[PDB]
Amino acid sequence: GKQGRRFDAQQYLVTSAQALERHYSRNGLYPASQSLANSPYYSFSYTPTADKFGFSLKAVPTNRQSDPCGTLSLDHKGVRVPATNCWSH
Repeated sequence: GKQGRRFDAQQYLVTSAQALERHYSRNGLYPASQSLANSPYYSFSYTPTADKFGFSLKAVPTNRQSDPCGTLSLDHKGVRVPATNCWSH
């Protein structure tokens, strides 16, 4: 259901963040881009900071995904948004 799909999206943000840290560990910086796979339920994006020392990963629900947590995000510090009531990963 929609809750399961939210958690699926969260899991994908996490493995995406893990890949970004592997890049960071080799290069000392985050990459200019990251290929992400969208679904009928979420659109995923990667936004590095201008200095490439930070990033924001987001999962934006489509109209087909009527979930009360809305857009989910995860940054380079592990901060998960919404901060409460939403994340289980």
